[PDB]
Amino acid sequence: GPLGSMRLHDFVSKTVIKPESCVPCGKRIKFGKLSLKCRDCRVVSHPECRDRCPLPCIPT
Ligand SMILES: [Zn+2]
Ligand SMILES: [Zn+2]
Repeated sequence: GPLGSMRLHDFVSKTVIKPESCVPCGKRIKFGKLSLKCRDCRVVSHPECRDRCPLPCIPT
């Protein structure tokens, strides 16, 4: 089977300043903690929950 690809997120490191909820695990990302936020969509997550973020990335 040949190689097809899926749109991945473009994660940038952002410090949590507002109330945030991790998309994969549903839990809150606490103040001052590092979070991964997609440049293209609304997806935000814990650094450790990164691989479980819903695919493909659909820019918002
Ligand atoms: Zn995305
Ligand atoms: Zn999480």
